[PDB]
Amino acid sequence: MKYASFLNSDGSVAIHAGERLGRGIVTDAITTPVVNTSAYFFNKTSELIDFKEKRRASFEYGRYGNPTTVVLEEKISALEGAESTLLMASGMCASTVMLLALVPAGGHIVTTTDCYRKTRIFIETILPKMGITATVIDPADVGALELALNQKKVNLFFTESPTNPFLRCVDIELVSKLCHEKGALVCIDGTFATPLNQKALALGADLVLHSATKFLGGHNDVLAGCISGPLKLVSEIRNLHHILGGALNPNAAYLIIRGMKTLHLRVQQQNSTALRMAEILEAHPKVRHVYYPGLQSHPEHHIAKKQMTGFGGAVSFEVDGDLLTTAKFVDALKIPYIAPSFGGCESIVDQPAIMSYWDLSQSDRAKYGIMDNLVRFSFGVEDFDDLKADILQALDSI
Amino acid sequence: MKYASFLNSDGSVAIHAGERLGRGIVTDAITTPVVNTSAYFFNKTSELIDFKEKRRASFEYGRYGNPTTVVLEEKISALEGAESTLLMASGMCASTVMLLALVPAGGHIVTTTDCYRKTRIFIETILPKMGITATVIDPADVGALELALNQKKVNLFFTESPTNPFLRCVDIELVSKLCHEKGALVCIDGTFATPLNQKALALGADLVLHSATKFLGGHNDVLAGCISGPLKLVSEIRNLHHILGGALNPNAAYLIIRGMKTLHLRVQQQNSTALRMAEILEAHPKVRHVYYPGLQSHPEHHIAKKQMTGFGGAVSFEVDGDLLTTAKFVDALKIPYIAPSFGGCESIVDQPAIMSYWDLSQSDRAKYGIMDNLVRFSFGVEDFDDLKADILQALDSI
Amino acid sequence: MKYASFLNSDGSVAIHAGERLGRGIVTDAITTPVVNTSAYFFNKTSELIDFKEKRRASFEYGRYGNPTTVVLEEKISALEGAESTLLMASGMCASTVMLLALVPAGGHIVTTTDCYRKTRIFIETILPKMGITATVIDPADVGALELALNQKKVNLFFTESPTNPFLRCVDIELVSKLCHEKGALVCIDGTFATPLNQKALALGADLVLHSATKFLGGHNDVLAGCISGPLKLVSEIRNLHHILGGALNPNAAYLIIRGMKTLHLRVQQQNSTALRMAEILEAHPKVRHVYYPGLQSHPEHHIAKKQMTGFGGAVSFEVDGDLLTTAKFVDALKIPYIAPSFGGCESIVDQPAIMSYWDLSQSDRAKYGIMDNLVRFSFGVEDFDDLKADILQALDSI
Amino acid sequence: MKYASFLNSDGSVAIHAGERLGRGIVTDAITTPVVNTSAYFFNKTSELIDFKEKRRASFEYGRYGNPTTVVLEEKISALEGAESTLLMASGMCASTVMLLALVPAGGHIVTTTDCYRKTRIFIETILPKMGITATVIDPADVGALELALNQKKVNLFFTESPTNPFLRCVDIELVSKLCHEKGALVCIDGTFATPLNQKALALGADLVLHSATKFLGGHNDVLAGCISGPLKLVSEIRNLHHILGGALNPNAAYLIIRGMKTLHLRVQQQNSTALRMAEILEAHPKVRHVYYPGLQSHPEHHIAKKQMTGFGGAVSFEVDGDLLTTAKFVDALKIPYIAPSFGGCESIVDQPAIMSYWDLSQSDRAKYGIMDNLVRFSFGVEDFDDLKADILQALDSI
Ligand SMILES: *Cc1c(COP(=O)(O)O)cnc(C)c1O
Ligand SMILES: *Cc1c(COP(=O)(O)O)cnc(C)c1O
Ligand SMILES: *Cc1c(COP(=O)(O)O)cnc(C)c1O
Ligand SMILES: *Cc1c(COP(=O)(O)O)cnc(C)c1O
Repeated sequence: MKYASFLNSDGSVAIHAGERLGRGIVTDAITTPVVNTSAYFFNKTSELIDFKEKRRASFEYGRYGNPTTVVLEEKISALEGAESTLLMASGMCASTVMLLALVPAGGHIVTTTDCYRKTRIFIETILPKMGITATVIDPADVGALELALNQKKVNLFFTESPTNPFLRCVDIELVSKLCHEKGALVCIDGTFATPLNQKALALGADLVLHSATKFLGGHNDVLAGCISGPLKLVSEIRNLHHILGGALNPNAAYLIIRGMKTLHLRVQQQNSTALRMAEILEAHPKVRHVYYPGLQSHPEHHIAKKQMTGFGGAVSFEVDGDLLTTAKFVDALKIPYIAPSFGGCESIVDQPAIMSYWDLSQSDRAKYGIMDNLVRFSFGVEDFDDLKADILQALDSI
Repeated sequence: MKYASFLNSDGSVAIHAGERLGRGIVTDAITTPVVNTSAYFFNKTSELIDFKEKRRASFEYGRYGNPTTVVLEEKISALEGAESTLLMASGMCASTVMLLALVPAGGHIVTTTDCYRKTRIFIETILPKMGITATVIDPADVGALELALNQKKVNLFFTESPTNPFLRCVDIELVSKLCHEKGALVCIDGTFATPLNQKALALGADLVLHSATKFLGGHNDVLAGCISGPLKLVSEIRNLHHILGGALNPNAAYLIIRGMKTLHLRVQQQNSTALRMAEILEAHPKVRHVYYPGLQSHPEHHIAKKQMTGFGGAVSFEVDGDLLTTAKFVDALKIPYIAPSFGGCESIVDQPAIMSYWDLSQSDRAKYGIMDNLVRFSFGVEDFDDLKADILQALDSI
Repeated sequence: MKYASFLNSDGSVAIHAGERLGRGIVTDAITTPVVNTSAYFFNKTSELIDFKEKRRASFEYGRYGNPTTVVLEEKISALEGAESTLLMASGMCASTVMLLALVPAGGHIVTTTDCYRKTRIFIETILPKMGITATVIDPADVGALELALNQKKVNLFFTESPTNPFLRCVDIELVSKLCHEKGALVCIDGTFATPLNQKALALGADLVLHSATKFLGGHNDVLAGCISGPLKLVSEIRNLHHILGGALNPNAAYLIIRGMKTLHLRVQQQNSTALRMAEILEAHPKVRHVYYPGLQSHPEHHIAKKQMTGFGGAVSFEVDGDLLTTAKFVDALKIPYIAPSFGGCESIVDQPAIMSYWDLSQSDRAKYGIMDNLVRFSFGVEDFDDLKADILQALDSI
Repeated sequence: MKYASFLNSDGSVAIHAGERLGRGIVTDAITTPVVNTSAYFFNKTSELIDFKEKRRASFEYGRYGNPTTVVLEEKISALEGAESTLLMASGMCASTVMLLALVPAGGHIVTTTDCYRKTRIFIETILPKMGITATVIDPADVGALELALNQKKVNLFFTESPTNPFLRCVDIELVSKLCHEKGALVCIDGTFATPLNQKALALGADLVLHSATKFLGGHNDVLAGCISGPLKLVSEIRNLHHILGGALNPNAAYLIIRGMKTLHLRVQQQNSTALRMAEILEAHPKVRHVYYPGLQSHPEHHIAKKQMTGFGGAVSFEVDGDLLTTAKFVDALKIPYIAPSFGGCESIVDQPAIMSYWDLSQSDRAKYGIMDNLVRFSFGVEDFDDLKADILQALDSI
């Protein structure tokens, strides 16, 4: 292992990890300096060779590293207790480069039916070009996973947990055991969880990736990807990264480094407001169903308590109406923004049906759980009383 | 007033005030855009005249305003419930331009003996050049204040509350009543308080100013000044501001706007860690004395209790030793940085005697409460446990 | 197409294109605002649907667009006279996404032996998984391009011009004609040229791509990729871009927008110095050979003369000596930095043999023109004399 | 002394001064890092004392210095060949703090009738409060300067050169001689000149100040002040600066440092385009008069030519018409923005009468040379022919 022996809490680590004990870019400043350079120089050809023969250290070129960015790399690696972390231009950049680098051509992949749409698309339209075939199972169906592990020769099992938008959870520890038994790799996307509500690496997953665009940055003002794990693995991705070059700008790395100084304070507040609002809603006449790993209704709520310490700040529920009525509800809200993304100080609402499946036919949408009813609420950091009042006032107009 | 009728808590306000309902710089973005421009253009001379005849609105020149900065102006004005707010390059810039604009040549000023040093210096070396004579009383001595208000024709009473470094408090409501009776103006520097722990304006003060470099920004990465109050008054300062031009850079205004999205979460935490640690220290056999409005041993813990809701994140205490021993203690700490300033996520420690009065003789230092013993601790946002352990471990080396 | 009818010079265009006539993000500011947002909101579900049915415009999510970035997109599109431009995280990101989006699986690609190493690697190790196969010819050998354009069906001919590090040039017009005859696509990497020294699009190329990390940004403080061309084509890449998500940060987009305000002034000076010094060196005894399209000795000086108004700021030459001696020369220089990259105000020197092929055996290096002799000089914007003096003084130590 | 012995041109200096040989903030990066911190920490009380006893170096607090800012301080000091330079929040901030720090209470000041308005106001409404009396002479009237230098005791002679908006010049060398004879101090505002077109320090002036908001930054996206001169003098201002705290933000310091990498390339084009267009304008039947030091009709063209290598990028001329007609002209232009400020890549036009004296009566305006006729043109860096075409086309509508 860990950063500091005098830092035993994730909050204290999220703050000082990668900085308090030293930075690499020496300063007597309190904060990390933003280094805007596209290249690094050498004093003499002699030293350039040293570095080339691994006798000296240097990023050499901007596509291969940056001082103000490694800090953020070491900081996250600490939280996840990972051996090494790789930062990218975005979440989709992290998932994509990782799949291309770890799954061989032709090899098999296994994921749930709740896989992030964009990623599903990439897995079903691009990856096949290399013979890579897959198996889409149910988040819960471990039997399915078990079997696929035997007929086909699975290369990697990829899944998020919680899941979007129904927040389905996966038993990281159990799933990790099965896969490794048959040699498969396990990668968990803890975007909704956060490295504070769960330690996918600790539970057995080989790699844990995030979309820092959400909770990590937490201020809805920057995109970024995340992938932590063992050097041996993460460095294989880092290589293909140096070729595809989806590098992260130092200014972005800083906005995140800064945003993580209050990761704990933020996540804590979201967790409450979330849980608390869940119950209120689930017990509302105008709310048909409510999805939240905290509720007892949740199918894997037993897994949520056994592997998570918090249940997140995202809550999905179905209003008692139709596309139009549900819409009237979200239009009635006054604090959240009707927009995509989640995890930031500002609250956000959206109808997954209209916001991300409008391109499909009502039958094709429902073909995968998405209903005109479904509403996805990302609870901000505003006052619980202010929020709740707003949600209720809105449900009344329905 | 109130920004929004659906926003009743300071936390929700600190977040959406000046943005949620509209910005002036129209966007469909969630955040405020950083506008890096030194000048604003007009479409045709016709429109330039309109503006000149107050028929159109424009900042015209950068020294007179900026889109990404008014947001922060309107945001703070909301929290303080002020009619208008003016942002500057720094805290000292705010105090200084205000004194120069509101106190006439020859006029009289009244402040406590605990007045911020730099400001005391400005009041005792610069202001006299303009005939401005001053009276220095004790923060508590309300009698002296009442006499000055009677002998001389006081122009303005300026004081911070809490005070530095002993955190002395002033009865804003009482003091405000006396002054206004004799026509004096009252300006309170709520830097240590924060617009969350108290409402200087509500209690009667005419103007409340802050040093956003501390708690408002909260990330130890930007300097800024603050002055909120009624238009009639704050606009008089704004004018002199356009001539002295200590403008605030848009990039600074944004780093603060961002920093204020978690003001409540941060202050709240800082309020605990402080009060609690204040109690442990008070009961420690190695700590000679402890200053904190939250404690009962505080001279004005009774005034602080009635006019404030929280007690700040700063705690001053005297170790049981001398310059050298006290130093050994701070050198023993492992989490805080030995440095100036306070109010940010990172904890900071300093010995006011060495850090700000080393230029004076031991006799001149003690001539105003500063002892080689005194330690000033700005509690970060790290875990209370990690913090408590560190402070104790250090006190043991003594 | 032309941006403005009142702007007839590339210099005036590089400056006002995408801004002077309007921005989309309305302001009375002179410059483009940096919009730091990860998502864009909608006023009511109604408007969200409009947008979804192409009745309204919005970027929706940050991975799909940004106000402060389109400006830079429209600005470059103007310079190249392109129908549309796409900006990415880096040069390698631009090349890579384009290849993956335009060349089908099993398809065929054709490029020169002077192809950018990293890109060659991607073409020889990654692309093959998709069944894609390539044909590597000589920059000059047009007969080969002709044969290859026949024996096997070519999907796209990709080449840079000038080339690195020998600056070989390709007859864009001729080459474009042959390919299109056999239905192949033509993509030219004008990195070294700049949209000012040549118009690959005008000469017939379908797509022209750049690495804005070099000349476009011109200050060695930001990475970025570029791809301009017809909507029909560039939009196909833009799509795969929204999945692979190697988005460009708004802060980067601005640093480049800003850097292009002096693109013309910079390229001009770099152009003169390059040429003149090119000449001086060629006559210098200690200098063996000199590569520069400007010189009369350049194999394709006629094509350079024919399709370029400028010859760039990069000059490659071989010192009279060996790895060690050549090194002693570059170590003797005092103004340039020994480092990778080029195109910025600061001059830079490097020995391609040590800096990018050290991983290969002397025999494998020479196996492709790279010699321990070869030096690559990127002329800055410093004064011509200061530079000449320095280069001569250094050549004397040899 | 000078910066580097291998850098003999102002262009090479503007680029590498304060960086090429070292920065203080150690890096292997090519550019200067932006250090966003409000405080600097110490390793142990021991070292804090060292620093306090001038045995160690540190900025201590942000109001007292910053790493990314000193670079810009050392860079400008090099250009002006000054002993030390102080950077502020704006030009007005630099002028103001300097006057308050150098002119004693009751002291006497001497300046021209063409003094920057804002500054004149400060000198005529604030300074008198401390009894600082002033003498306003004609830029040319040296006899008056000799008399005032002999009647009342002059403390400092302050003037800009060229002047605004008529660009009047002052013989720095002669004026410097007279003042120093009578002990007066000489401060020259070279804003319009630039440290490239003249060396006020070399000509004898004690202090030379600039408004980096104009030419130095050159991109119309940042405000900043400047004051260079001998340590003994500049440090006296730096002190009062630490109290009034109108500090410069590191992000601003960087935008300027970056903007100065092409100071020479930009000033060159502005120098030409200006001069040339001045002639063409004076030869036009619709232009009543033209002010430019480079013209032969300029009252001090003989002094300009003698102490200047360029004449600036600003040109003021009077159209043959009235407020309304002149307006119709500027409204007809298509490239420049109708706005305040000057010195940047984008061209700007304005009518000093409407833009800065509209508050006065026609009689009061004319009371000081400002006519409804007067137009002030700040030539950008756009192409000369695009600029000339536009100006002519507009003059035709008149
Ligand atoms: C948002 C999200 C992503 C995409 O991350 P970007 O930063 O937008 O690329 C991937 N996975 C999950 C589960 C997400 O919620
Ligand atoms: C820090 C502080 C100031 C000074 O503010 P700056 O931002 O440093 O100028 C003024 N008053 C108090 C009470 C402070 O704590
Ligand atoms: C530098 C360069 C690239 C790579 O661009 P990045 O911005 O480093 O990814 C590609 N092609 C050429 C010809 C280059 O010179
Ligand atoms: C613009 C200008 C100033 C004012 O500088 P700011 O940066 O606007 O405060 C002072 N003097 C002259 C001569 C100017 O041209």
